[PDB]
Amino acid sequence: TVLPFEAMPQHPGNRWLRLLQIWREQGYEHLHLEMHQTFQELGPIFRYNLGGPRMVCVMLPEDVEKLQQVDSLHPCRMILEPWVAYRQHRGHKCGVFLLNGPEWRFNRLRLNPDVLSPKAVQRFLPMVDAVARDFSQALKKKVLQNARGSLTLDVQPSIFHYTIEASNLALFGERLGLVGHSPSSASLNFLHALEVMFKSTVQLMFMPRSLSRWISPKVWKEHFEAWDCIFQYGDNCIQKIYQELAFNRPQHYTGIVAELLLKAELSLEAIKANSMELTAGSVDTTAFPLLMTLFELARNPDVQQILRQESLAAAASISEHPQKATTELPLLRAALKETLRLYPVGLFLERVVSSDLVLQNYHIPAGTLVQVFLYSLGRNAALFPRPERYNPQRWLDINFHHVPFGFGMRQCLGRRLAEAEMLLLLHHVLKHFLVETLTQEDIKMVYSFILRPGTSPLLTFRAIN
Ligand code: HEM
Ligand SMILES: CCC(=O)N[C@@H]1CCCc2c(-c3ccc(Cl)c(F)c3)cncc21
Repeated sequence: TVLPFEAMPQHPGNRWLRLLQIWREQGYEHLHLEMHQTFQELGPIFRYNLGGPRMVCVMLPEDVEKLQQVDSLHPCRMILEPWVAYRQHRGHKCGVFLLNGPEWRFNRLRLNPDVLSPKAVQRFLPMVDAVARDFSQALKKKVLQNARGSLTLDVQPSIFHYTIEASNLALFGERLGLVGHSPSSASLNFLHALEVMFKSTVQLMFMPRSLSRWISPKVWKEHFEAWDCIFQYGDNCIQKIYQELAFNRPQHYTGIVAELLLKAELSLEAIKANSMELTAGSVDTTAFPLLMTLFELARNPDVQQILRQESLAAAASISEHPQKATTELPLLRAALKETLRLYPVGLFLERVVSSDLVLQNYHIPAGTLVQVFLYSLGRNAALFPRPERYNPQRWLDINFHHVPFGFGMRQCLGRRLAEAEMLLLLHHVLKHFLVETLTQEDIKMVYSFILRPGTSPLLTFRAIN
């Protein structure tokens, strides 16, 4: 028994007043909380009144399963008009994140062997380990200068400079010297450019180019100015590596981008495009869940202890061969799966379905936008018993339950790189320090394309020596 599409519960809010409030509020900060509240009132499935196109919202893994079967050769995501507009204007190609169809497949297949593949992970993992080591060592130096052998600080700036340092070394094979040193003007500008880029995305996301072009021209100006800065930073990296490789082909591994340039399977302008997305992509996406794991470990000392015991046992083997960290730290990997469950990076998994399907016994026609709301999915007390409870052990009992990086062929390209940056930092921090905090109040998240914390709590790093 299958019900028609219009039989599905509808969102009570209308598209026009929705447009008007973003113009008034300069963004959609609360979106995650608003959508979560809607699911509690209308059920695990509802249709959004987009006024013509079909838009469906889901929050169940059983829906994610069915959504993967309809993926096809070319899984299609909604076109992100503000980002694409910048590429067209400046004459740049689109990377694997913004592409669709056969153009996406060509790029993706030529990127997987050097960005995501296990053989590639074995090569960039020891590089990331060196950065992660330097972070803990630099921290230990400042901790031992205090009488109590502890340092209480806002970790957010330092963690952000780690994700910049670790990503640049993994991608380009260049140490920027940000870990253990004062932040560079160039890095601070890049971070702010990203901050502004995401802010302006939300404002321009919901309305057509036609409307936004005269209603919000200064939002458009602000968005492009932010991208001009992001692109300036990324192009500087690409110009350095291209000149270095033009004069000498190295025998040893010197980063992800180096491998892509040497293989030359993709055009320079496509390597430039994809490398830009990997450079800008890896900063905020890796740092925010790293910061949230640190907070949740500071909150749950009992959980921390188990993870510390695991990391101190596997310390000797990871010191000799860093690539072991993946296989020898199941609890820490499960702690990361837990952090991403409670605190997702984005909010929606998008799919513009290629053929008809049945979701929650409702008919879903072809060309329907299906959005998987990750914030709500992580909170279902039937699938994730005690959902408010930060318990990594839950992942070792168990399927489409864990899906923060997505699914199928379109599933996150940086997934393995992000995992390595997170694992290795936490491993070295747990080895030498005890994280603590008096802030036991949950941090309020802010929707600015990337679901980011509104507060950065004070964390005490106490040395074990
Ligand atoms: C650790 C947190 C991260 C999460 C949760 C995450 C999650 C996601 C999700 C859900 C997708 C799309 C999956 C889909 O639609 O099927 C995705 C795509 C992508 N991510 Fe991330 N990501 C993370 C880190 C990274 C990092 C560090 C980078 C930069 C290297 C990155 C680069 C990308 C790219 C290029 C894509 C596009 C994949 C494609 O269209 O083929 N991500 N990410
Ligand atoms: C629902 C999960 C999700 O999409 N998270 C976030 C959304 C914000 C951007 C993003 C990226 C990404 C960020 C910036 C650029 Cl330039 C890019 F090219 C890709 C990669 N990976 C995850 C995510």
